[PDB]
Amino acid sequence: QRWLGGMLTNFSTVHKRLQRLKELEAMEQTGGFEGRTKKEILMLTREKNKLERSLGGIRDMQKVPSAVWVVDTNKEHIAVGEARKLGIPVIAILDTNCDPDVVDYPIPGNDDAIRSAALLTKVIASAVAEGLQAR
Amino acid sequence: GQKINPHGFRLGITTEWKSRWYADKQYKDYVKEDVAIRKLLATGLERAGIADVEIERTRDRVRVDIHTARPGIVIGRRGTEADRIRADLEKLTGKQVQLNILEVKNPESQAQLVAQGVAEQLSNRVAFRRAMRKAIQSAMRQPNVKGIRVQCSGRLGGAEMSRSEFYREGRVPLHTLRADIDYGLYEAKTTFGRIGVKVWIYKGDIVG
RNA sequence: CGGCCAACUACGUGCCAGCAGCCGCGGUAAUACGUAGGGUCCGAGCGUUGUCCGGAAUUACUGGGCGUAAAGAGCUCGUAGGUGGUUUGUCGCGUUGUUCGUGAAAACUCACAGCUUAACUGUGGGCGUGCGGGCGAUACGGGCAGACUAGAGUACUGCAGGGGAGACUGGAAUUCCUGGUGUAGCGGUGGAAUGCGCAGAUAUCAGGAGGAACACCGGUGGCGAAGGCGGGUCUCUGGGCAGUAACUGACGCUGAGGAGCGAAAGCGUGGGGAGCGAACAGGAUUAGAUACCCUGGUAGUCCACGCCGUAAACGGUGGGUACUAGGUGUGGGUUUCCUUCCUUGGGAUCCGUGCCGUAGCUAACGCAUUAAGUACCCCGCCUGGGGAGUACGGCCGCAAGGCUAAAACUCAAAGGAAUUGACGGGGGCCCGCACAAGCGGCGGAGCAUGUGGAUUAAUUCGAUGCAACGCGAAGAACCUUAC
RNA sequence: AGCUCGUGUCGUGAGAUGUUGGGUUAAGUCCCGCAACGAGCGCAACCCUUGUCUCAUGUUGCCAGCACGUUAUGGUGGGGACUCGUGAGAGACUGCCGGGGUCAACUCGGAGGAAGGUGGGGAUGACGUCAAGUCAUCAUGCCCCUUAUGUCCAGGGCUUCACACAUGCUACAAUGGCCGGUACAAAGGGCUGCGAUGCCGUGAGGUGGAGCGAAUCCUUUCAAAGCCGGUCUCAGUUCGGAUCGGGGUCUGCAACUCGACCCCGUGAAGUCGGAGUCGCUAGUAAUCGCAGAUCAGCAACGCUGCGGUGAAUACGUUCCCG
Ligand SMILES: [Mg+2]
Ligand SMILES: [Mg+2]
Ligand SMILES: [Mg+2]
Ligand SMILES: [Mg+2]
Ligand SMILES: [Mg+2]
Ligand SMILES: [Mg+2]
Ligand SMILES: [Mg+2]
Ligand SMILES: [Mg+2]
Ligand SMILES: [Mg+2]
Ligand SMILES: [Mg+2]
Ligand SMILES: [Mg+2]
Ligand SMILES: [Mg+2]
Ligand SMILES: [Mg+2]
Ligand SMILES: [Mg+2]
Ligand SMILES: [Mg+2]
Ligand SMILES: [Mg+2]
Ligand SMILES: [Mg+2]
Ligand SMILES: [Mg+2]
Ligand SMILES: [Mg+2]
Ligand SMILES: [Mg+2]
Ligand SMILES: [Mg+2]
Ligand SMILES: [Mg+2]
Ligand SMILES: [Mg+2]
Ligand SMILES: [Mg+2]
Ligand SMILES: [Mg+2]
Ligand SMILES: [Mg+2]
Ligand SMILES: [Mg+2]
Ligand SMILES: [Mg+2]
Ligand SMILES: [Mg+2]
Ligand SMILES: [Mg+2]
Ligand SMILES: [Mg+2]
Ligand SMILES: [Mg+2]
Ligand SMILES: [Mg+2]
Ligand SMILES: [Mg+2]
Ligand SMILES: [Mg+2]
Ligand SMILES: [Mg+2]
Ligand SMILES: [Mg+2]
Ligand SMILES: [Mg+2]
Ligand SMILES: [Mg+2]
Ligand SMILES: [Mg+2]
Ligand SMILES: [Mg+2]
Ligand SMILES: [Mg+2]
Ligand SMILES: [Mg+2]
Ligand SMILES: [Mg+2]
Ligand SMILES: [Mg+2]
Ligand SMILES: [Mg+2]
Ligand SMILES: [Mg+2]
Ligand SMILES: [Mg+2]
Ligand SMILES: [Mg+2]
Ligand SMILES: [Mg+2]
Ligand SMILES: [Mg+2]
Ligand SMILES: [Mg+2]
Ligand SMILES: [Mg+2]
Ligand SMILES: [Mg+2]
Ligand SMILES: [Mg+2]
Ligand SMILES: [Mg+2]
Ligand SMILES: [Mg+2]
Ligand SMILES: [Mg+2]
Ligand SMILES: [Mg+2]
Ligand SMILES: [Mg+2]
Ligand SMILES: [Mg+2]
Ligand SMILES: [Mg+2]
Ligand SMILES: [Mg+2]
Ligand SMILES: [Mg+2]
Ligand SMILES: [Mg+2]
Ligand SMILES: [Mg+2]
Ligand SMILES: [Mg+2]
Ligand SMILES: [Mg+2]
Ligand SMILES: [Mg+2]
Ligand SMILES: [Mg+2]
Ligand SMILES: [Mg+2]
Ligand SMILES: [Mg+2]
Ligand SMILES: [Mg+2]
Ligand SMILES: [Mg+2]
Ligand SMILES: [Mg+2]
Ligand SMILES: [Mg+2]
Ligand SMILES: [Mg+2]
Ligand SMILES: [Mg+2]
Ligand SMILES: [Mg+2]
Ligand SMILES: [Mg+2]
Ligand SMILES: [Mg+2]
Ligand SMILES: [Mg+2]
Ligand SMILES: [Mg+2]
Ligand SMILES: [Mg+2]
Ligand SMILES: [Mg+2]
Ligand SMILES: [Mg+2]
Ligand SMILES: [Mg+2]
Ligand SMILES: [Mg+2]
Ligand SMILES: [Mg+2]
Ligand SMILES: [Mg+2]
Ligand SMILES: [Mg+2]
Ligand SMILES: [Mg+2]
Ligand SMILES: [Mg+2]
Ligand SMILES: [Mg+2]
Ligand SMILES: [Mg+2]
Ligand SMILES: [Mg+2]
Ligand SMILES: [Mg+2]
Ligand SMILES: [Mg+2]
Repeated sequence: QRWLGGMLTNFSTVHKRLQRLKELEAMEQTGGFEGRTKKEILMLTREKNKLERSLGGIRDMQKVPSAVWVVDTNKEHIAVGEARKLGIPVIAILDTNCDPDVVDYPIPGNDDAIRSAALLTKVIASAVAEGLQAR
Repeated sequence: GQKINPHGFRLGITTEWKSRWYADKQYKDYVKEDVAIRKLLATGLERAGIADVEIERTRDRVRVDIHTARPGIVIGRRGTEADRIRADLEKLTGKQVQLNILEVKNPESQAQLVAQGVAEQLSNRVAFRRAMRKAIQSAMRQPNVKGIRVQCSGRLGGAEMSRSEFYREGRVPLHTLRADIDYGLYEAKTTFGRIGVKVWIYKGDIVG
């Protein structure tokens, strides 16, 4: 949904907010809501919504990636730029309007057609599942 | 002027009085004796920084409380300094007085003690840079305290001009009356003149 | 012994006395002045001064640029010179192909050796980077001795165009004149008055006269080498583009000096002269206007013949050639195919002209096949800012003037792009008794205190717009009280 | 209401981003997309007072309901049923609805409610600027006097005055001055101080002195404007009070410069005001009183706060200042 600028490059900053989000989950699961004023209760619920909506993957990655896979690089230039800046290998779908040197292992296809996008994502997910069984 | 004393500002809610008694008849003499004894304590005792001075008085009895980082030199193992202080008190005729000595739990978390330490370092040879680096790091070593600022004004290094420089680290809500602000200041001595040191200490907040 | 630049403190005078190679150092508390110590460098020498090279790639052949900092001449034609599109043939004059043959001595560089080692010199080499003739080579780099054509030109058919010159001609508008009608104003600016009217203005109708220029089409469009070029019509003519490729078969390019064209203004002669409009009069504003504003209007603006030859003459970029990703419009011409064969239909091709963008270049803005990209050929221009595009001299011009183009002295900077504030009589969106609608006030007079200014032996001192002034003074016969 | 920082990215470098643009808010308040992610000083909130209700709760304070007063009134025996005062708690959070809104912030209208969209006012001054003010609050480096520029009183002047500016008071007169009658406040001070009742003074005040370290006693039962009655018929005036002289009180050793207050005569000046200029958008403006305070008197119309009577308008940013 949302790509935070340099979250992979600037990981020491977002590690603190992963700590904060885990702490907030732990405190919320306890059940303490009436101990705070309703104004800050509403504020914390809103920030739960915001951060949960904008942050999905760093909850589960923690230990930083080894490869980065991107769709529609001309709009997603930020991710691939950070990937080359950090030296992480890049695998992405290049359309007719994309720079070929940006992706280390290009995969020709369409980012604009849901059929092709879903099929390519399913193929790569099947490859990942096969590797996961193969460990 | 820029800012009023935070202690005076939040004196009504979060902080408490150091001197507590009631007088209508001779209150001028009560306060003049108080200020006289506090001046003599400040003049005589400089080796040991007196963090706080507190007195409570009923009728004739008066009980003075002295807070210091360490009591070893404030009160001797035999009591020479205590005897000298009692002698000064009876010379000003403070009638029957009982003294209490309390040592602080964290010397680096109190405004007056760190201010006196920085003042001594600046006075002898220590440069303001390294002095404030050491003070700030010793401050943030303690977990309880969160936000720190220290400021100095005057002639720094003997130059013929006035430098006003400060360092900030953490959260110090001056405007928030709930904030627990510990204020301290001292006037350091130097060959070229005098320099003032100003410090604010934030330590949590209170609800209720 | 401030930073450049290995070496700091105290004492003495403070915009004085003084230092200094660049920045630059003293306006009572100087590591920069003078003296002390202390340390640094060097040493029988130590510094100052002057000349020469280096850094200075700061005269750039190796090894610089010309968009804005210094520079593309205004642009063409073109002489002398410099440089050439393929392959078909000798001599070897640009040239390397090896050898013998000179390179005086001395010096430099290598090794040896002697003065005890030192300068000094003792011996033998080696070095002695250029030039002479005899013998042996032919790939490039030239003339010479023969053929073809990928540059160029011509030839056949079409093409669009404000390309240029002369002549003829059209309408609208302004002004003026003549004649009606028609009444007291018309013109003017932020406001008014000089201006024309009551002798008949303005307005309006009819007619005529004369001069300039062509509104729409008309555009970031066409042409020209560049200045520039547009009412039609005729007359003559240049340049450019596409296809067939018939023919010429090294004719190509740029071009120092030289010569021709050239915006506006200016000059001579002789005509023209409606509108516009330097100069000059008045009226207006301002303390002041010899300007901005208003009313008038003489050169000029028009024509013919000559002249001067300068513009921010800009794409601030010379021309020519070959190569290097695209997208979106316009103009001109050839073709082919959905094919109605109507259609900016679709495709191919060449030329011209706008916009945005890669890689790349650039200090940046930015350029980006119509390069500032990567190169080749030639030509002009620049070496810190003033002086100065000026004096003298030379050339042209009848003159105004134009071209060629210095030196002394002075400054230690002047300049190009870009970042951020501040300001704005630059703009948009917002705030407040800021205005608007308001009551009550002060500024006219008594009061009772405070402040400047003048007297006295003192009239203590401090605060002088916002943010001082019934302020410290929220209490003067002694005190306060400092004179 | 803006001011910054850590990581990252672009350029090479000053730097830039974050802090931009759209919507919204009193505000860097919030939301949308973006080489930004976040954090700090800010801003709002937390504090005091003020607006309501409930509980707790009756004396020196009030009196619903009972008795004694008999001219002096809760004055007296009695009581929390209310204010009175001070504790705890509750109550404004777009709480709910309709419409616009990117279905998001937010806005207008509507019901409840005391308040509606920070209810009102305060304390609360981010980085910095003016080398801003203060060596006469205090403390201090340097220089200067040390037999003086030190100390003490041989008294005086800080207040002198041909004139200007600055901020106030009282007015310029009838919405008034004066005279008589007459009802409502808050808060606060008092030990070498507040000072009752009483007597004498026009009145400053004098004798005398109860009650108080203080909801009690004194600051009068805290009043003034406010209401009724009478005069003035618009005059330099019954407005207006200075100036000067004549007589006393008060603090004090001693009132000439150089005090204040009380009494008399004193009768000048001035009729809403020149350009320009100030403050005020709800208890506000405007007007009338009281009190903290320094003090022994006093230049006390001042500063500060406590009160009383109490308006008008906002069509909107084109112009002036920030
Ligand atoms: Mg040195
Ligand atoms: Mg050195
Ligand atoms: Mg000195
Ligand atoms: Mg030495
Ligand atoms: Mg040299
Ligand atoms: Mg070369
Ligand atoms: Mg060069
Ligand atoms: Mg230039
Ligand atoms: Mg040029
Ligand atoms: Mg020229
Ligand atoms: Mg020739
Ligand atoms: Mg030969
Ligand atoms: Mg030979
Ligand atoms: Mg030879
Ligand atoms: Mg020889
Ligand atoms: Mg040599
Ligand atoms: Mg030998
Ligand atoms: Mg030799
Ligand atoms: Mg040589
Ligand atoms: Mg040749
Ligand atoms: Mg042939
Ligand atoms: Mg040909
Ligand atoms: Mg044509
Ligand atoms: Mg002609
Ligand atoms: Mg006529
Ligand atoms: Mg006419
Ligand atoms: Mg004419
Ligand atoms: Mg042929
Ligand atoms: Mg040619
Ligand atoms: Mg040529
Ligand atoms: Mg030529
Ligand atoms: Mg030439
Ligand atoms: Mg030439
Ligand atoms: Mg000619
Ligand atoms: Mg000619
Ligand atoms: Mg002309
Ligand atoms: Mg001309
Ligand atoms: Mg002339
Ligand atoms: Mg002529
Ligand atoms: Mg003529
Ligand atoms: Mg004219
Ligand atoms: Mg004119
Ligand atoms: Mg005339
Ligand atoms: Mg004139
Ligand atoms: Mg020129
Ligand atoms: Mg031109
Ligand atoms: Mg040219
Ligand atoms: Mg070329
Ligand atoms: Mg083309
Ligand atoms: Mg590139
Ligand atoms: Mg570059
Ligand atoms: Mg481009
Ligand atoms: Mg080109
Ligand atoms: Mg170039
Ligand atoms: Mg000059
Ligand atoms: Mg010149
Ligand atoms: Mg000459
Ligand atoms: Mg010339
Ligand atoms: Mg520039
Ligand atoms: Mg700029
Ligand atoms: Mg307002
Ligand atoms: Mg107004
Ligand atoms: Mg006034
Ligand atoms: Mg006045
Ligand atoms: Mg003074
Ligand atoms: Mg002033
Ligand atoms: Mg003021
Ligand atoms: Mg006053
Ligand atoms: Mg005075
Ligand atoms: Mg005295
Ligand atoms: Mg600001
Ligand atoms: Mg980088
Ligand atoms: Mg953002
Ligand atoms: Mg910002
Ligand atoms: Mg920014
Ligand atoms: Mg930006
Ligand atoms: Mg904002
Ligand atoms: Mg914030
Ligand atoms: Mg706040
Ligand atoms: Mg009752
Ligand atoms: Mg600030
Ligand atoms: Mg200052
Ligand atoms: Mg002084
Ligand atoms: Mg001091
Ligand atoms: Mg002193
Ligand atoms: Mg005096
Ligand atoms: Mg005095
Ligand atoms: Mg003033
Ligand atoms: Mg009166
Ligand atoms: Mg009365
Ligand atoms: Mg009454
Ligand atoms: Mg009496
Ligand atoms: Mg009177
Ligand atoms: Mg008058
Ligand atoms: Mg009158
Ligand atoms: Mg007026
Ligand atoms: Mg009044
Ligand atoms: Mg007093």
